[PDB]
Amino acid sequence: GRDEAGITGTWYNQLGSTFIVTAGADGALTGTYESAVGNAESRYVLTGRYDSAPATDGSGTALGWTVAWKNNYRNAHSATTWSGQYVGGAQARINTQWLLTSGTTEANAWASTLVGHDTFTKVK
Amino acid sequence: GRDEAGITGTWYNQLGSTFIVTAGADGALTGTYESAVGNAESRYVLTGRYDSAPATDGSGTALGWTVAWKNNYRNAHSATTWSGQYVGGAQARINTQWLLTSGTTEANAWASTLVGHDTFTKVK
Amino acid sequence: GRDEAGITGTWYNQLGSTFIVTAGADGALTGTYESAVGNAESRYVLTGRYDSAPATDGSGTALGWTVAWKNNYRNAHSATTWSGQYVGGAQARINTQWLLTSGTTEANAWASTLVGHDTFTKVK
Amino acid sequence: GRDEAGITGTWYNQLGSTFIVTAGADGALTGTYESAVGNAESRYVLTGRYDSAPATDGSGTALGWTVAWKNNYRNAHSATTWSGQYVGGAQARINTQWLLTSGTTEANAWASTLVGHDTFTKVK
Ligand SMILES: O=C(CCCC[C@@H]1SC[C@@H]2NC(=O)N[C@@H]21)NCCN(Cc1ccccn1)Cc1ccccn1
Ligand SMILES: O=C(CCCC[C@@H]1SC[C@@H]2NC(=O)N[C@@H]21)NCCN(Cc1ccccn1)Cc1ccccn1
Ligand SMILES: O=C(CCCC[C@@H]1SC[C@@H]2NC(=O)N[C@@H]21)NCCN(Cc1ccccn1)Cc1ccccn1
Ligand SMILES: O=C(CCCC[C@@H]1SC[C@@H]2NC(=O)N[C@@H]21)NCCN(Cc1ccccn1)Cc1ccccn1
Ligand SMILES: [Cu+2]
Ligand SMILES: [Cu+2]
Ligand SMILES: [Cu+2]
Ligand SMILES: [Cu+2]
Ligand SMILES: [Cu+2]
Ligand SMILES: [Cu+2]
Ligand SMILES: [Cu+2]
Ligand SMILES: [Cu+2]
Ligand SMILES: [Cu+2]
Ligand SMILES: [Cu+2]
Ligand SMILES: [Cu+2]
Ligand SMILES: [Cu+2]
Repeated sequence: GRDEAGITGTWYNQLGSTFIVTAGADGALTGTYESAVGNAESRYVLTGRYDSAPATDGSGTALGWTVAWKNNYRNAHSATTWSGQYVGGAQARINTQWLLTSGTTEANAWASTLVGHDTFTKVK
Repeated sequence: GRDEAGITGTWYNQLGSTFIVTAGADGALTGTYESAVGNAESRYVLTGRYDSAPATDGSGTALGWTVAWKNNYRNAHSATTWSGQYVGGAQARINTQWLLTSGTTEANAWASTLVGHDTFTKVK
Repeated sequence: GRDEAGITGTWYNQLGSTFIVTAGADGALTGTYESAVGNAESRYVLTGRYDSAPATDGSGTALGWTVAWKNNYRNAHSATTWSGQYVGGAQARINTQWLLTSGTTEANAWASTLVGHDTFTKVK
Repeated sequence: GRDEAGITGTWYNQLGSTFIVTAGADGALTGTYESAVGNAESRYVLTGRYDSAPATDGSGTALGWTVAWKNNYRNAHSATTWSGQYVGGAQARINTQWLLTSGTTEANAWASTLVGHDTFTKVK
């Protein structure tokens, strides 16, 4: 992976959540997520994918991952996906948008999905 | 997994894309995705998560998954995440919204992400 | 407006909501919206814009509009924007995605915005 | 309008775009938008709505607006809607998410809509 070492590690977003990830040579993302907000406590499993051979023209590295909000402590009957790009450098960043879908009845499905944006950095 | 057997299998969306998934007892989703549209050919690896203990009140089962659009044939320097819910029954469905992020330069990052919605069924 | 007459009128979405709109020659959209779901009763003012000189290559006509969910009956302290395209023909459609933002405290702002998709037709 | 005076004026986002708006007592937003990026030059008409009687519990004020990207100079056959909330104070802000839909053929409609997020301030 061209950015395998740049992506692997601990990241933090603007909410104070902690994203712990390992980037595999094959494009895999594996790790844990701890949300500072919402119906969440402690760590949750995450899995995702990244472009392991990104362009060399200065572009970011596309990636995404999922958390289902069930662990041994809580189950919020919901899943978030983050879709974004890694941008390397002295101030490396992962800039994302996300979709949080909750399980709902059919009558409430129109209101099942929140959208937002998180920026992750190696400090904070 | 309460819906492990309902989710595992081959699904098709309204574009004619093919989503092949296995739901594990631990909440994992693993499989392949073949898109009928865009800069894509043949199968791509996917990974994701689902709620393996959903509510029993008639609500759907939250889930999500990621594809990075690199395989042995092509690399579109992009990743899609689908966030949604599985709804079981004689006409089972997976209803999703998705975010497709491309690696971009910083100057083009404002236009990095497409959004849309796919519905998957067991027929088509 | 090339599609002024095609857009003006009463439309209905998959939820049973009623979208009453007038397209002006200058690109304006004006009318009322009645939602069949959520914290809403009776009609709300809407305003928006459309491309009054669309491409002639078979493409749809881009448009968007806003409703703030305050009227003489209720105030849900929220606003929805629909962004989409009009597609003319015997089965005319307006295909949209939407963002529903609620006023929140700063601590809850991460969960302020719902996303979804509505399809409007001239029948239903 | 409770925030009529707070909203009316000139705002700037993180891209350097200029949002000039008047908030009416009736909930209307009217003004012009100038984008620093994309297929845009000079000012475009905008219209939208805001909650003219927001909650008094510290919550933001919900609002939204639309620009169709046609003016006397250019027509990009597209429309953006911004959905967000105004947050008053010494560092007032309008925090938004947006959907940019382009007119497309049916075959390309899956890729018609970009999503992003802009923050507007009274300085910059
Ligand atoms: O809260 C969660 C799980 C944790 C999500 C944290 C998000 S992920 C994106 C963002 N980035 C982060 O680092 N943290 C946050 N899921 C339900 C969200 N519900 C609302 C909500 C908001 C705040 C508090 C409680 N509920 C929805 C709901 C739908 C139906 C019934 C009930 N509730
Ligand atoms: O096309 C892909 C990969 C395949 C995506 C298929 C999607 S996933 C959601 C939806 N559901 C499906 O089953 N299929 C589709 N990624 C790039 C999208 N580009 C546009 C695009 C659209 C159509 C054709 C070519 N390009 C973006 C781009 C950003 C910068 C430079 C260049 N291109
Ligand atoms: O319900 C509304 C106004 C009507 C929206 C109808 C939408 S517009 C898109 C879609 N298309 C339609 O035709 N109808 C619907 N706004 C608040 C949404 N709240 C959830 C909600 C969902 C269901 C019932 C009550 N609340 C949010 C909330 C955030 C904080 C506190 C409290 N509530
Ligand atoms: O560029 C525009 C109009 C200006 C949008 C500025 C946005 S609004 C949200 C954000 N906030 C701002 O202040 N500025 C920006 N519309 C087309 C976007 N196209 C891509 C694009 C991106 C960059 C340059 C040219 N094209 C799409 C396209 C779809 C089919 C064919 C062709 N093109
Ligand atoms: Cu909740
Ligand atoms: Cu390349
Ligand atoms: Cu972003
Ligand atoms: Cu492309
Ligand atoms: Cu439960
Ligand atoms: Cu949907
Ligand atoms: Cu509500
Ligand atoms: Cu043209
Ligand atoms: Cu759509
Ligand atoms: Cu363009
Ligand atoms: Cu109130
Ligand atoms: Cu935001």
